[PDB]
Amino acid sequence: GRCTQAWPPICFPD
Repeated sequence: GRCTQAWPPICFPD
């Protein structure tokens, strides 16, 4: 679910 607003494009599985 969690994710990064800025780069790099890092998105978590949650």
